[PDB]
Amino acid sequence: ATRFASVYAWNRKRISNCVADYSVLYNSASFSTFKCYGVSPTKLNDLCF
Amino acid sequence: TNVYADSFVIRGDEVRQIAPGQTGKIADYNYKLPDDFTGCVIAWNSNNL
Repeated sequence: ATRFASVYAWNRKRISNCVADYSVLYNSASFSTFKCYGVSPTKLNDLCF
Repeated sequence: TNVYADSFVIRGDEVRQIAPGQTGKIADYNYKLPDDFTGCVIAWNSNNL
């Protein structure tokens, strides 16, 4: 967005009460490493977090 | 028996994605690698041509 914090003072953000998606992650910037531990990226929109 | 070679050229940003059973821009809408399929995949860079 504009600027993020360091790792020792890790930046925390709270998100709820909205719709999330993974296919919308490939428009504003192309990512390099994307690993969802234990969860396949194709099913994330099919579960309700 | 019945060796078939499927040849093409792609960018390195999608080389790791071609695999039998995943999703993606190319793996879903350009070619379909079967899950029970048995074969080999070889990719090599070609800058000179």
